Amino acid sequence: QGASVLFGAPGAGDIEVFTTRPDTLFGATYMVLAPEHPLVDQLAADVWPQDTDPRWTGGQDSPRAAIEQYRRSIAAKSDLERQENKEKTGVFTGAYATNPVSGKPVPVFIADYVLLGYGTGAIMAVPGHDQRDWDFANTFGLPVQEVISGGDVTKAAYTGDGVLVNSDYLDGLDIEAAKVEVTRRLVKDGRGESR
Repeated sequence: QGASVLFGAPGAGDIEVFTTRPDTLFGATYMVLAPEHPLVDQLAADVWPQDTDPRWTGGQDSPRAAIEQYRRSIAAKSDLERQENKEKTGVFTGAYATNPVSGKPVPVFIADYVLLGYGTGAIMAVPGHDQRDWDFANTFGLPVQEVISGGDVTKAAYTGDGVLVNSDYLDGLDIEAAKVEVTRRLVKDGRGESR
């Protein structure tokens, strides 16, 4: 029903996520990793790229500084404290992963509501069609992309039924067919499997 999805990160191997909505993969506009994720240190960019939003930096000079300050601000928090967090916190790593189907860049964030041990340690965020993502995106200014017609993503995530849009060669497909097509492409390209 769902899918495991591998996002390529330059020079650092793969970031694995699990999603129940592989059909929304063209709508993934960012990734969120657990702050303790083993790849975070390698992903940290030398400088903030020009597309960095000042709400993503913690006010720090560099990705490394933002990451180590964030890690310290959350080190004491319990694991339910983190996962049910009503406040959205996080920082940008500077890094971009490759969308395994569309090939587009996906900025990589860390945030304490993602935890090691309770899942893959990374999620793919589709704010257009996942309310939790919509709220996190809303506080930081992350992009919000509609890929399922039928709602209004400027106001809230659309979790209902509709056909695919803004999804290249998936355009017009039913959600159930798009789920399979994305899974089969991942399998064929060695970038995931059904789960």
